[PDB]
Amino acid sequence: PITAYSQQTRGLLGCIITSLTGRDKNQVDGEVQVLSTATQSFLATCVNGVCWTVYHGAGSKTLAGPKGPITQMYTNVDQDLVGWPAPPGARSMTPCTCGSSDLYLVTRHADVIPVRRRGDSRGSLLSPRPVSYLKGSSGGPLLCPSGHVVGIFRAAVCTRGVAKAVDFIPVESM
Amino acid sequence: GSVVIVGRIILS
Ligand SMILES: [Zn+2]
Repeated sequence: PITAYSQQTRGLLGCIITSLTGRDKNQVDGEVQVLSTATQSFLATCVNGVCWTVYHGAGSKTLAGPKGPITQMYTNVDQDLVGWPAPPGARSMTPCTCGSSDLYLVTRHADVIPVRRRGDSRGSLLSPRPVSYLKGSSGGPLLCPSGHVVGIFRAAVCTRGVAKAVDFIPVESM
Repeated sequence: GSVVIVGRIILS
């Protein structure tokens, strides 16, 4: 019942240029943004006018925006969460407000995979996945059945390259 | 060095 597709907006050259000029003049759209740096790439999720992502990918960097570089409005190293004021065009999603344990993890590759809520910040995968299928999907949203944000994907628990559960930042903090 | 949007994902 929840479905997603991706749309690319830049390649390497544009990406490197934009990092130095801190000025992304492309159209913004969508609920989840595919973010990149020099070293690594990952996701951001817009909730209540704020692009949220993970510190272990974004660090304390600005987000290249239309008017110029955007400072982080929120920065927590421990809980591995950072937020920028969302640029104009982003479609801001909304928190859960229902408590369903039936979750959906949206990946980097616009794949929606079933997740069982187990703890306050934990959920198990119903079908184990290769770790490479999940890599780069940090900051991707965990959705409730009606497609509201339960949390943001942070880390996975693995055994020999196959992930059997996910840890996420719960939405309440945001 | 700024983080850059290199794509988006649209949900429904
Ligand atoms: Zn809900």
